[PDB]
Amino acid sequence: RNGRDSEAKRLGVKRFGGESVLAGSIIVRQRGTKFHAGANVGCGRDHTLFAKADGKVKFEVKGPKNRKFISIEAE
Amino acid sequence: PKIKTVRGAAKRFKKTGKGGFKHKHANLRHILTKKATKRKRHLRPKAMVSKGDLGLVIACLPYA
Amino acid sequence: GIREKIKLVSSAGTGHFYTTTKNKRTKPEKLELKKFDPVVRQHVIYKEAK
Amino acid sequence: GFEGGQMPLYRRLPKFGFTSRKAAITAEIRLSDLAKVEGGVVDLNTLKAANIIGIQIEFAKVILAGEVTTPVTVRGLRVTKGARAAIEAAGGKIEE
RNA sequence: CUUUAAUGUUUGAUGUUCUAACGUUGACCCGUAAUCCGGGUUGCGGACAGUGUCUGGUGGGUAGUUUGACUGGGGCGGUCUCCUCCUAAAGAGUAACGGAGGAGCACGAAGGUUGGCUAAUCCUGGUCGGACAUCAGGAGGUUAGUGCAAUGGCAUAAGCCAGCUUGACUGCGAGCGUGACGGCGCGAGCAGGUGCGAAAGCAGGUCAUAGUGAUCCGGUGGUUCUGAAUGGAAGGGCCAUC
RNA sequence: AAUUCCUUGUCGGGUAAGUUCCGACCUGCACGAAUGGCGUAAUGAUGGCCAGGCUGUCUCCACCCGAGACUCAGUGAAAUUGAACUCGCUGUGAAGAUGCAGUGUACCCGCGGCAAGACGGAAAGACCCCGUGAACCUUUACUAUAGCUUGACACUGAACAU
RNA sequence: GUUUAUUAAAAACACAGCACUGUGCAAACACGAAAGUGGACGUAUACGGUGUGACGCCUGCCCGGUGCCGGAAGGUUAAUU
RNA sequence: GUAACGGGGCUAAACCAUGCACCGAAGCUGCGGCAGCGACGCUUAUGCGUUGUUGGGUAGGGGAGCGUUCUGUAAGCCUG
RNA sequence: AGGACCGAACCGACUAAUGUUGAAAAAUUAGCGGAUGACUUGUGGCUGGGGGUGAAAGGCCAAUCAAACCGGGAGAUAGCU
RNA sequence: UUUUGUAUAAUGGGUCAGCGACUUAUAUUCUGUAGCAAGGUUAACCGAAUAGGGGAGCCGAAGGGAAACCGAGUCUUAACU
RNA sequence: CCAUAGGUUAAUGAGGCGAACCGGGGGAACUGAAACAUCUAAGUACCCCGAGGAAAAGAAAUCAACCGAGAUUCCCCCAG
Ligand SMILES: [Mg+2]
Ligand SMILES: [Mg+2]
Ligand SMILES: [Mg+2]
Ligand SMILES: [Mg+2]
Ligand SMILES: [Mg+2]
Ligand SMILES: [Mg+2]
Ligand SMILES: [Mg+2]
Ligand SMILES: [Mg+2]
Ligand SMILES: [Mg+2]
Ligand SMILES: [Mg+2]
Ligand SMILES: [Mg+2]
Ligand SMILES: [Mg+2]
Ligand SMILES: [Mg+2]
Ligand SMILES: [Mg+2]
Ligand SMILES: [Mg+2]
Ligand SMILES: [Mg+2]
Ligand SMILES: [Mg+2]
Ligand SMILES: [Mg+2]
Ligand SMILES: [Mg+2]
Ligand SMILES: [Mg+2]
Ligand SMILES: [Mg+2]
Ligand SMILES: [Mg+2]
Ligand SMILES: [Mg+2]
Ligand SMILES: [Mg+2]
Ligand SMILES: [Mg+2]
Ligand SMILES: [Mg+2]
Ligand SMILES: [Mg+2]
Ligand SMILES: [Mg+2]
Ligand SMILES: [Mg+2]
Ligand SMILES: [Mg+2]
Ligand SMILES: [Mg+2]
Ligand SMILES: [Mg+2]
Ligand SMILES: [Mg+2]
Ligand SMILES: [Mg+2]
Ligand SMILES: [Mg+2]
Ligand SMILES: [Mg+2]
Ligand SMILES: [Mg+2]
Ligand SMILES: [Mg+2]
Ligand SMILES: [Mg+2]
Ligand SMILES: [Mg+2]
Ligand SMILES: [Mg+2]
Ligand SMILES: [Mg+2]
Ligand SMILES: [Mg+2]
Ligand SMILES: [Mg+2]
Ligand SMILES: [Mg+2]
Ligand SMILES: [Mg+2]
Ligand SMILES: [Mg+2]
Ligand SMILES: [Mg+2]
Ligand SMILES: [Mg+2]
Ligand SMILES: [Mg+2]
Ligand SMILES: [Mg+2]
Ligand SMILES: [Mg+2]
Ligand SMILES: [Mg+2]
Ligand SMILES: [Mg+2]
Ligand SMILES: [Mg+2]
Ligand SMILES: [Mg+2]
Ligand SMILES: [Mg+2]
Repeated sequence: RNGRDSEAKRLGVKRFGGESVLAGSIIVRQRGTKFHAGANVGCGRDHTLFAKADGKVKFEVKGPKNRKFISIEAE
Repeated sequence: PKIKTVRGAAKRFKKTGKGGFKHKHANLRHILTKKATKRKRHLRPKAMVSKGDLGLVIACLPYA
Repeated sequence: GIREKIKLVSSAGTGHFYTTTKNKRTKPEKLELKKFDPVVRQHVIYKEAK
Repeated sequence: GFEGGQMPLYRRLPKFGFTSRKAAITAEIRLSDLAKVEGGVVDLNTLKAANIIGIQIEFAKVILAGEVTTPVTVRGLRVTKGARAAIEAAGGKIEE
């Protein structure tokens, strides 16, 4: 009664801090907004964060909830 | 004697200019209505055979 | 499952149709929606629900 | 093509297209070939005499491959734009 | 030309009768000093029977074969695809007949957009009122809610309400991701046309992650691409869908 | 019970002692009426049990007569066999050692005997599994099919009546 | 009486008897693409098949299933047209 | 069959600490030698006074060779 | 009279021992069964391989049988050793 | 030899000698090497026969497109940043 | 009754053997498809009839494509 499992989704961070990404580059695969989208980051339908601009991945904590945000700083 | 082309492969692939092979995509024959428009559109153009499979195709298509 | 496949048919005489699904036991009326027809290239009323 | 019993690629993928019987009786001609005929004229039939095109080719087309350095008359053939200009730039007389 | 009686008359069924086909493993004659054969005469049946071609049924009488894999041996049982958590050793991935639960959908609104709202639970008091309906305040602060498992998310709400609507658009797609491959997924932006909104803008389906099936063979509609002399057509291709 | 799992069922007989046997009981796991049921004289190289007689079957062997075995002469095989200067023990180790380790014992070579070991010889295990092996066999497995059967047409015609 | 020649002789096979069923003769049935041949130079007190298996007392209920026999208004139904 | 230090035997030849010496391998070094892969000055179809490093190996891949019979070279060369 | 009785030839083969590179690819020794019958035996003949024949054991069909032997397809195929 | 692993009490071999297993043909591709080179090369056949002739053909110098068709561009789309 | 079957004789010819090739009449399965039935193997093997030095085939009721070719057979291409 206990022999089933789902194929693993390969979620998580694909581009880490300071990593130079081109526009379109997926940054995080996630279930929900564990990370939220910041400057030049789009949040897709599956809530994956992707880059809208070429530049450098920047993780940051912001706001009154101390939520985790990702932005691209143009180098 | 002459190698016999695998006739079924001759009907699914065509040799490109730099020796590659173009093929029609799978999953667009039927059951089209549950599939997103976007998925169907990317399946409409011919893709190229990947590296792992060019050996199989070339083996099957010697006179290509 | 229960829900059945239908074709939404363009009133522009093009022959273009969309495809979708409908529950027939509930909402037994004809699904009429404005949709883009790519032969005349305008939004157009589509009509059918089987 | 046997992949261990997995549905192999040649059958996993769909068939496409048809074969046109016209393509087999249709040949491209390079500008380099227009000098290989005897007499300056380039008809479908004098191209066969020069072994440029097959004996069963009914339709012939001159394309912009190579160069023509000669006044050449092309008759009953088709000519690309780029090819039409290279012929005309050398004393060319294309005749439909 | 509407209608409607008849027969030479065409073929339909049934019934009766016939004989000339056909049969005869009845008698008799000859070939022939032959229980075969044939012919002959005769009787008996007789358009039957019987055989051929076609056809439905029956048909282990006979034939060719199939009758799965995983598996702390095999078999019985259970399992086989997909989703969630744990195992999983703080990137991903990671096995067992390891531990635990779900899916094989639903929705023309439960989708898009504009505008608006914010729970559970307990406390106090109050008509029928119970320990719990509805009302008011208070404390509470999401301990709720999410069309359905679990996880991660969710107040700028993704949760509740209403108005207008069809972006559940078509063609494309920088670039990424994930896969041995097949493939799957994310995607700004462009063109065209639309909806919402005063506007910025948002909208290429639904909070997301399951809700599925390659190719072949066909079917349907579209498309004068092809069309075996030629014009067509058939069929094929291409597009959409089954 | 040629059928009974439980089961050496219960009781009784027979024996000093009887899982068998006989008889009866019924609680027939799971008899039963021509795939016969119940009996049944006779018959049986049939199965089971009892007794008399008999005996080396046995207690428990002993002796004897002969054919071999042993010795001489003559003839003269065989299976097997990687090579062998081929010991015990304890341990180790593809996990049960003549061959490794340690130790102990042992002068070299025969002959007659015995069979504990050489996982001895013999047969590419016959059980068990596997192979998308095989063969026969079964059937309301699949697909066919001889045969049987149905009808249409042909061989096959004439009339009469409705 | 028979049997596994060469590990089984038996409770197995057979058996007389019994029954069921088929068979009207160019018999059923069987060997045979066929002709023919057996059955049988027999003819239902016969022949073939099946089962039981001397003899004795007997052989009970069940025809829903499967077959077999029969019946036939209706429905379904092939080639053909 | 001692058979629970491998044995002999050991009261250290045991154990703990504190040290200095030795033994100990196909490891390292030393001498001589072969080969592979590089990189180097003269100079060159390069090979070296040179230099550096490598060189266990199944499946398996790569490279270079030995020998055998026959054909040509060969009516030649060796050989009673 | 008798598929009657005892018992030799004859036909068979229940037990035991021997032998198991045997004297023998199934026998020998002692015993055992049938022994006027459904007996046994000689000569010749017929039946042929999915076929025969079978008082039925899948028994036998030239020391070979759940499909004989010989030749051929044929170097079947062998994801195995 | 086979294996995770064999002195293994796992397999094979009594010994010697002799024989005994990646071939051949045709296609195709890659490498090396040679020839010619935007051209290369001929097949059958003829025969002045390993010559020479034979260029029928094959490959290559252009691709894109399902195809018509277009062509250094083409396809896609009404049209492409 | 005619006749016909049937009878006797004469003359002519055949009969059987043989390697392959040839034409015709019948016709497998293993195998391959990684199972198997369509399909494959293959009109192969095999059986049978008949012929000849070769046999068969053969002088368009053929192709072609609006230009034309001009019986059959065999070879190389077309083309896997
Ligand atoms: Mg389609
Ligand atoms: Mg030519
Ligand atoms: Mg069968
Ligand atoms: Mg078969
Ligand atoms: Mg299995
Ligand atoms: Mg992880
Ligand atoms: Mg980790
Ligand atoms: Mg737009
Ligand atoms: Mg959801
Ligand atoms: Mg069409
Ligand atoms: Mg036509
Ligand atoms: Mg036409
Ligand atoms: Mg006693
Ligand atoms: Mg006793
Ligand atoms: Mg019974
Ligand atoms: Mg008795
Ligand atoms: Mg002697
Ligand atoms: Mg010997
Ligand atoms: Mg020792
Ligand atoms: Mg001795
Ligand atoms: Mg042994
Ligand atoms: Mg074995
Ligand atoms: Mg056999
Ligand atoms: Mg008897
Ligand atoms: Mg026996
Ligand atoms: Mg016996
Ligand atoms: Mg009986
Ligand atoms: Mg009885
Ligand atoms: Mg009936
Ligand atoms: Mg002791
Ligand atoms: Mg010390
Ligand atoms: Mg040393
Ligand atoms: Mg060293
Ligand atoms: Mg040195
Ligand atoms: Mg080495
Ligand atoms: Mg080393
Ligand atoms: Mg007697
Ligand atoms: Mg007697
Ligand atoms: Mg005698
Ligand atoms: Mg004797
Ligand atoms: Mg005797
Ligand atoms: Mg007697
Ligand atoms: Mg049996
Ligand atoms: Mg025999
Ligand atoms: Mg032969
Ligand atoms: Mg073989
Ligand atoms: Mg063969
Ligand atoms: Mg092993
Ligand atoms: Mg092992
Ligand atoms: Mg070892
Ligand atoms: Mg040994
Ligand atoms: Mg062994
Ligand atoms: Mg050994
Ligand atoms: Mg051996
Ligand atoms: Mg077959
Ligand atoms: Mg097969
Ligand atoms: Mg076939």
